[PDB]
Amino acid sequence: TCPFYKKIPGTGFTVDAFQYGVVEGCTAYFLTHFHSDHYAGLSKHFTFPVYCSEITGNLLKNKLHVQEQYIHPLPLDTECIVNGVKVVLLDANHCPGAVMILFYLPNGTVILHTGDFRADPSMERSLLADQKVHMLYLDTTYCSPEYTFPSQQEVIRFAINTAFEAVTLNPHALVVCGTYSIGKEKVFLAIADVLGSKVGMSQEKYKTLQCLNIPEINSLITTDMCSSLVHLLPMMQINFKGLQSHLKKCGGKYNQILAFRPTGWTHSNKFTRIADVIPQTKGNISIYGIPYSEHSSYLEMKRFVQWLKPQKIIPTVNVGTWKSRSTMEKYFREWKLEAGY
Ligand code: NI
Repeated sequence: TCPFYKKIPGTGFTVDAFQYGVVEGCTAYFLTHFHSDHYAGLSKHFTFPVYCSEITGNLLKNKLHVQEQYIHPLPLDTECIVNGVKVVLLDANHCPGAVMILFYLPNGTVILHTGDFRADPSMERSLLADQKVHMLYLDTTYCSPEYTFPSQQEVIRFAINTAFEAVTLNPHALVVCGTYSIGKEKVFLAIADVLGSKVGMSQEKYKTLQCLNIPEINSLITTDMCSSLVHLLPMMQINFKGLQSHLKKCGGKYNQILAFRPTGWTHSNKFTRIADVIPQTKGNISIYGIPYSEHSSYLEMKRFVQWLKPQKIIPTVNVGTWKSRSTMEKYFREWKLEAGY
């Protein structure tokens, strides 16, 4: 059964609630983004209205074969009416197509559901600036002060500089980047741009990327692995055994691998600066873990909430343990006392 924090009171709506069967009272199912923990349950046999972004609806139709008549894509930054209720979709700064949803309830209550997001000051100048928000359904993934990480721009600077140096020293080095979901495309696109290469990948991953409205994409990606010196592999293959095996398949074209695993946070964040990150090495294989996050750090999350000043916060992540819930509630109260709302 569907948990309360996936239900929008005073509507017939749910958010990211496709794994519970037919939800009683639900007239419209919203999907914030195409990540499996959130779409779990959708397929060609789904026959209720799904509301989402254009990019998300391309993925639903092409990857999961949801029939077109049930996909309701909405433009961003535009007031729309769904089953009698005004809604707006806003960019979540998460993966491609990911949205936050503003609901304007018939009784005057305003609710923001962030989906998954990486808070940014640029959100302080969207349509959120224009009215009060009463209830916030918040992505609390990294809601603890230990979770610090660098800007996405610092991380990509590190990656491009690392790759360009390695391949200029050894033109027979191959670069490999791990992936298992959409998101974090900048990692492999920025490294291929500095090297003058396309990114090579499986037909299944190429298909996924072609749903994303990324500009000039036919110019940056390919299924012809032989023509590319940046390859994408599944995340599970980014280890010494998997990479040794891949290097064998390349037929003596290459004699070294430099590989990147874009994780979110790891405890090497609490001690070490990005500039100071070093790889794990075995023979002619090196593996870099880089802290490229598509979720808010603690400080970014606190700044957003202290700006928005909601009356009530409902966490949507880390809600399964009493210790996690009590921790999060204590920071919410600190934030409110410090800012004065
Ligand atoms: Ni996500």
